[PDB]
Amino acid sequence: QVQLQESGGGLVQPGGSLRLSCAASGFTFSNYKMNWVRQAPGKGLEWVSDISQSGASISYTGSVKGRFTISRDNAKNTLYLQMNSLKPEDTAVYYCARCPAPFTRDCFDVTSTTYAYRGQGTQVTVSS
Amino acid sequence: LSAEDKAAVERSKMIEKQLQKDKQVYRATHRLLLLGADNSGKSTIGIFETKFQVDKVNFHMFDVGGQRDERRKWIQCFNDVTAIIFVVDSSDYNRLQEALNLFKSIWNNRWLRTISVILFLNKQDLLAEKVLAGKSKIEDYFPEFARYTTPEDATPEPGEDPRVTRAKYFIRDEFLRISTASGDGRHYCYPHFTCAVDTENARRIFNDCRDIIQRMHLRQYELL
Amino acid sequence: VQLVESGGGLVQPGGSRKLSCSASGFAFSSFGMHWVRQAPEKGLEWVAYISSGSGTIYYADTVKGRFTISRDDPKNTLFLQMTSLRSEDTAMYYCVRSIYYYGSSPFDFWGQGTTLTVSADIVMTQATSSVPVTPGESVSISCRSSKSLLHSNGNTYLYWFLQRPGQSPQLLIYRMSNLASGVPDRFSGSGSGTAFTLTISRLEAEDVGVYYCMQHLEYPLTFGAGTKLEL
Amino acid sequence: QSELDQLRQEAEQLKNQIRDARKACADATLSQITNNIDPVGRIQMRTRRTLRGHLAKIYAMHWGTDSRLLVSASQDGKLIIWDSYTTNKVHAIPLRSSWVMTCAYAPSGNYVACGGLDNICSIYNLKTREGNVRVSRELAGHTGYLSCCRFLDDNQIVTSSGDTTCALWDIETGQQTTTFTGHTGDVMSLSLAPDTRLFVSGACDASAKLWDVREGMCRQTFTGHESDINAICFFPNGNAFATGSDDATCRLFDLRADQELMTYSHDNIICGITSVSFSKSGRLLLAGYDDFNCNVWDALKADRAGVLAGHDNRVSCLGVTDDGMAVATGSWDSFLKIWN
Amino acid sequence: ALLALAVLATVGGNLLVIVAIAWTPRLQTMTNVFVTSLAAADLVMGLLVVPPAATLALTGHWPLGATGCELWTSVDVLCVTASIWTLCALAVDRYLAVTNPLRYGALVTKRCARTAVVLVWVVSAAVSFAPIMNMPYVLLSSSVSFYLPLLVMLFVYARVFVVATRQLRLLRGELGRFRALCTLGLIMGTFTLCWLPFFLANVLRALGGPSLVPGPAFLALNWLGYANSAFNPLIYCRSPDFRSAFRRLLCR
Amino acid sequence: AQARKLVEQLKMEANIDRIKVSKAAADLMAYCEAHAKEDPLLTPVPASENPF
Ligand SMILES: CC(C)NC[C@H](O)COc1cccc2[nH]c3ccccc3c12
Repeated sequence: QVQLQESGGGLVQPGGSLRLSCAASGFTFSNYKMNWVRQAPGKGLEWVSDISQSGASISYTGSVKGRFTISRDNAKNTLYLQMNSLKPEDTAVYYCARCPAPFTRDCFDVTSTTYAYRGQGTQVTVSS
Repeated sequence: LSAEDKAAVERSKMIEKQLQKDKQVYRATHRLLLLGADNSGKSTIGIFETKFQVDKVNFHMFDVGGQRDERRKWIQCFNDVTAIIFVVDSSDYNRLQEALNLFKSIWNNRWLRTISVILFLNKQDLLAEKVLAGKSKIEDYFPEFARYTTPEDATPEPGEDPRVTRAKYFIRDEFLRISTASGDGRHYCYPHFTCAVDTENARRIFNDCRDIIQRMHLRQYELL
Repeated sequence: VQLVESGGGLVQPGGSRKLSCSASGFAFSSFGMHWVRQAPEKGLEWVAYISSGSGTIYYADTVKGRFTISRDDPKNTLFLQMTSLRSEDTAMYYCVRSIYYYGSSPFDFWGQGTTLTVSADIVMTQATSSVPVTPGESVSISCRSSKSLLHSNGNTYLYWFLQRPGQSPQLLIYRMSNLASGVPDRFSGSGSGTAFTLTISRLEAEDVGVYYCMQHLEYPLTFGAGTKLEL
Repeated sequence: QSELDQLRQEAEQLKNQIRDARKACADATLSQITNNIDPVGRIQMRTRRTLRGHLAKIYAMHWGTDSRLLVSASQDGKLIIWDSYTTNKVHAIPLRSSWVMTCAYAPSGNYVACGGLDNICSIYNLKTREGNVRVSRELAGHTGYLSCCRFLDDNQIVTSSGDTTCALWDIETGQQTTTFTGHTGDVMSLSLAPDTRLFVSGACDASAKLWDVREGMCRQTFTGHESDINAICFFPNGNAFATGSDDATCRLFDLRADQELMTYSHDNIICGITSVSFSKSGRLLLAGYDDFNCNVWDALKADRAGVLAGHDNRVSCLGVTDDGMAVATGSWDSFLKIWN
Repeated sequence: ALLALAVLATVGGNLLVIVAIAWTPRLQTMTNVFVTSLAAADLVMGLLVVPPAATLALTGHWPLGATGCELWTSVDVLCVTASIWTLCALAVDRYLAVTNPLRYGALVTKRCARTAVVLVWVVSAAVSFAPIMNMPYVLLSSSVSFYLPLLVMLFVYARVFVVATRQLRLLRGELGRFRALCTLGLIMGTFTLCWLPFFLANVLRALGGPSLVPGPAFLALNWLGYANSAFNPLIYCRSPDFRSAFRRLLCR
Repeated sequence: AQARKLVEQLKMEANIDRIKVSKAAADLMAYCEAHAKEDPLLTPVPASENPF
């Protein structure tokens, strides 16, 4: 059973640091591209970052470019998202998302409203 | 073979003749898949099927809009279309990254890897107005816009700001970078700047499909 | 479905007459059409056949060359051009529809017919050409054939027809075992090669008439002499 | 977090309880249960027939109950009924919508069904007085594309849609008598049981549910795949089924054991399964992959017993006759092949 | 000895090509219609043309009767003309597919392909058997059978070459922001290097008299075209699709 | 009540009775062995009896 349990979210003052972890179970981690998505309140789902099966290819949105860094560790079957210099625009619940198919470079329908291979969420709220 | 078996065989032969007539009708028709966002404005350009006619060539455009937001399965049915028409909203910078991600997924899709994409940056007038105003800045959603200068090949339209040229060509070069990052020449991206009042989009689709199939014939004849 | 025949009438022995068969209620272009005649004192006799799309035409040896057949699918009309008639041609000509595919029911519909009066074959024999029966009692009627109709493909091409007095005949059994549409289960078809029988259970009204057996193995179509079920 | 915490926790425990129950019931794996039987050897199946009338890729096919007539749907928007024995085209049915992703052959043989991106199941009468195949009932009410449709009887049909729902219809009234809900993603396939009192459906949530047709409820839910399930097929016994997913693995789930019994995959197979089927005895599990080749799996030993190579594009559909004489395989190269 | 190898290469290759096209429903793509016409022409070259010539060369005695040679020469002229006109047809098909792809989708149909093949073979038979029904005839026959189709193919392939090179340079520019020569030269070089010396010496003999070009040289040139007929399957069927069909055919 | 249906479905699935996997595998074995003779794919029929 595909289970994506992710945690690490809490109340942090602006400009702080936060590490988000996503423990993945029920599938072979090393053959799936992994994604980070968020849903700021009052808005819809949006993509944040992705990392290839091995980790050579990594991309991020312009908003989170240079401050968010995503790393995967296939040994423990987990996904990381180290966040630095948090801003009040970054308050959102963060989901950990997986490509629908293995050995592929096209995460389709990851940011959909009801995606099966997506975690519950961590409420990451940054305010002063 | 009995008399009835012979008659059944004949009937099958007439069915095959009708199938050949349908083959003649069907091969000459070029199929185009219309994708875009809710605000993309692709309606102007359930299933909303369109059939237009340019220079005696039959085009059949399909705008699937009766499904859910999950399109990883029903999009494989269009593995054999002539081209995929991708419509984006150039003015909305917030959803520009979503459009880029959709374009990347379509480009790198195992089955849509052989399909060329006609790119229609739709709301050029809105983009120009937004750039001229101080409503928002591209660099917020795309910090690389700082270190980017208008391409040498960029042809501005008369009476247009250089900053509008910078914005529109950066938006077009994001898609172009995604498209030429892979694919090794099996399929190509065709970028176009569009307006809501534009009437030459049919001619653009005609020319770009002509180029697509010309390159397909060259590749199948081993002429590159 | 409705088939309309016209053109029958008083014709001299030396002359010509064109027979028309108008189609209404079915895809006339996808059906193979037949012409089957019947003299006042004689059973049915197959005269000609034009296939769907006019791709194949067959004629009876008695009128081979003498007659011509054709169809007009756009107009949904069937034509039989007859030249140099004979005194033996006095008969009611029936326009019959038949579509051929796996599991189809050929000879399903027969036109009302037009009456025309003139001033290497499989023989089918129907024993007991005139018998009296009583309603409410089962009956058995058997027609046998010179050559076995089974084609080694489980296809004993025998067909049963019911000509009630005053109307065209209708198909009851096709392939010797399959009941046609609109035909009640009381009818039963069975038999083997070169010997077939028709079984009726609980005889009732609308069954009085003449029961014909017809072979469709090969095209020299031949019909039995008639059984004449009577009360 | 009120509901978001309480319901999430109760579920999390319930899932742990199910997992513990499956672990307790897992007395011994089927593989060892059958580690002593003779190898089924190699089943070399040669292309006996090749039906070539379709104009584009073939999405689906279905066999008649008589194991001789078959229907097939294609991208050209046409439905063709074949006589497999003689290659004859019994019928060619033009379709209003050319994106039909499924077709169904009524068990009585009177009707045929078709549906796709138009979100409508269309029923075509074959035995009509007019002599031409005419559409009789257009079943509307689904809000997504129709992945699959299967005839319960001459008046009832079960369809699965990409709106995360399966429905039981009534062709007479044209309305849904039952709607089956619970799937998270699109339902890509459905398989009717031999007794037809219940059916299973594979969705894009990597799970397959067993629905009781009468009560309209999900009796059981099976997990174990990690990618969208594309193919589903009920075991001939009716107490098990097999699923084909994009993980490139096939799994056999037992209704009574409520868990996967065996995974049919190899390390070098990296292509998802588009269709699966069983034989009459349920010993061979034929699976059509994206690698253009169909594999024949020993359903009891997990070792590949043969390859149905010969198709020059994706094997979209694959079905076995009710009498088990042949296997018809449709692919995206516009050709149907019959193998014996 | 090498002539036997050429004969068996011709017959095997062209029979295999014909068999593959006929039995593979996926290869019947309208242009294989011309390919199978050319393969038939080359097969009859290897069967009823080259064996008598090889036997005559390796053994002075003419294997065919005195009357048989007068219809064996008209099988030579028929088959060579048909092969060259089919090569021209294939060039024209490539031109229409590359320069007008959208319209070519239905510009040349099955009716047009089977009319063009029939017209090619009818013209070949007419040119071949016209003598049955000299210097002017040799000139006119060589112009109709070789020089006119050669000029047509040169114009056609020049246009295809400029189109292909423009598209290649455009593509390289497109991909570089962030071979037609080999293929066309192969196609034209085989056909030219094989049938141009013979049809040039033909005009030379016709104009300056038979004494100018010696027989053995004439035989050698005609025996170079036969090599062309052998080599035709190699160059018009080197596609992954054709190779798949050949592999599937010859494995089993 | 968004997850109330999910928790109710999980409870309903938990309510069922699960038999031993060894027994299920043995039953599948029994069916496959009993019906092996009538499987044309398993043991190919003679070419005379093959309709194709
Ligand atoms: C004469 C026999 C021994 N050999 C002929 C060549 O194989 C092919 O020659 C031709 C092909 C096509 C047109 C042609 N016109 C000619 C006129 C004179 C001689 C040969 C040819 C000829």
